[PDB]
Amino acid sequence: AKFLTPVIQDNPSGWGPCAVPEQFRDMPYQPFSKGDRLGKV
Amino acid sequence: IMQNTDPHSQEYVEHLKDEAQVCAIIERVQRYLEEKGTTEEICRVYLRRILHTYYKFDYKAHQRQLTPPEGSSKSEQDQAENEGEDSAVLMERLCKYIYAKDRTDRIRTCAILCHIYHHALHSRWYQARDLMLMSHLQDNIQHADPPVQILYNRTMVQLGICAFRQGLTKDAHNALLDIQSSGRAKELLGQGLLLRSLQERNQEQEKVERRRQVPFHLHINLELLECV
Amino acid sequence: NLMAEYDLTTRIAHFLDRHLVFPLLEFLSVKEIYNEKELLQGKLDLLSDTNMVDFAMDVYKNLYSDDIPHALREKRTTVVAQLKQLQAETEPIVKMFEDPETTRQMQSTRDGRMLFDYLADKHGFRQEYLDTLYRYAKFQYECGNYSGAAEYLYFFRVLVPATDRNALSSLWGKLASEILMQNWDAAMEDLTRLKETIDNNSVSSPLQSLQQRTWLIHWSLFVFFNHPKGRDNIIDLFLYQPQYLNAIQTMCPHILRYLTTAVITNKDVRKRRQVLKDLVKVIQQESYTYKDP
Repeated sequence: AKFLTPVIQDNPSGWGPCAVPEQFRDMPYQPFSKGDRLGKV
Repeated sequence: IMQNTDPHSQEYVEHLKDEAQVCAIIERVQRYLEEKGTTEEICRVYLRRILHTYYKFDYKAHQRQLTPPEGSSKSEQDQAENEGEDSAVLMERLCKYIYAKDRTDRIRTCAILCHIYHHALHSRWYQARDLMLMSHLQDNIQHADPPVQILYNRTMVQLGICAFRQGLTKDAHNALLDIQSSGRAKELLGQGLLLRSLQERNQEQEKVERRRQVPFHLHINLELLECV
Repeated sequence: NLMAEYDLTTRIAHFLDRHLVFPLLEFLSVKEIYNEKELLQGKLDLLSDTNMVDFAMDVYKNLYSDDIPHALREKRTTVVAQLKQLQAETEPIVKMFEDPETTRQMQSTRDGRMLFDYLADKHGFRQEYLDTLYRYAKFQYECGNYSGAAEYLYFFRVLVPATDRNALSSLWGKLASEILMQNWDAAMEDLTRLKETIDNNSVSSPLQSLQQRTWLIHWSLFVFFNHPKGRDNIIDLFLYQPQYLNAIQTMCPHILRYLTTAVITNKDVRKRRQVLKDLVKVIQQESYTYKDP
């Protein structure tokens, strides 16, 4: 089994993420709940 | 043209042949504007390319899933014509570019609704649900233009039909309840006027509602909707 | 091969600091799940961006040969030169903190503004000295001197206003240093302060707040599995706080493994039965994104 090293983001200016994850870069942030009722006409 | 030809005449099938030429012209204009265009012209062509693709079920992607590649050898030339970029990957690329580059909340709102419709059409319920919930369009759509409301209502019917295809009868019922219980489903989907309301409307409003109707090849059968 | 299929090390490492990944890689080496040569190569690649040049040379010898590359010797010379320069710049600042009157004032005064004004009046302390202290703490951390890094980040955190650009990064760096020292009681206090700072930040975007909570969830695993109260804190943080539950469901569904284990291993049978009903709903909601045994 090849151990692939996880990609760690290094932040030289502080503690925490230095960039928005690529999955959310091109998406406007809006909070939603998976429990909200769909089907508004 | 496709609002003024009769839906049941052979002439409708003849004018629908030209749709392939329209789709090809839009592709030629897409490639040309990816090299030379501004980001605000690119986001508009991407919306037009999305608009002729989001309702088409990809029978080629489905045929590629129905034949696993067990063992017959023919021609590297038949592979280069099979590298036709999946309607799903093209839809995801064009939509992500709009979400990241669009300065107008309109083009973004049409793109997310077409994206949800295309996931729902392809049985991809979880992706279509999570995009619909993330958008919070349920609260905001009441102030959007009526053609965007017709697109949202058609996307909500398509989500209900997608939930039904996945055996989620409860979530399918919930998504279709308000549309069918209204008694106005034909109008809310832009598929025509109900003859019983012809007696109560101004002829000028009727002439504007007729122009807001979707072409017949974009209709979702009301008998299928009511049966589901 | 089946053991490697459920390994979360690569997924967790994306939300960790480089120095927090080394204990995970050492655990994988002892478990012999992966090829040791590929694991040593991955360890070398992670060490190449750190100031731990002596450790990088030992890993290089174990992987290839006793012939240390010229680039590693040159990097050692550069790191030792930077260490001497930063020590000379920080020496006058450290002498101000060694004053026994200043040390008493730091322990008695909770107001960082009053403490800064006192140091400014008595020693001529300036904002530039906080930025020098912060750079020195980062350099000590990159060299693997976690005890020195934690001490300098403590002085920085007591003096810095909560609105400073480095205030949040200093809380992360102190938490990382206390985890690497295995000081679980201090790490639990720093985790609580970091959490309160993230949750009380009204100016950060919802996306930045999501990212900060996602990282906090991963870093909290080190503290919660080693601290005796950690198992209860996992349940109260990850299942009953809507912001953290949303971060788990959106960014890090693999954390449901740790949440599920913390619920099942809980010592209070009453709490366990009550919490299990809410856990089952969350697992069922994420069953399309994440599955493990």
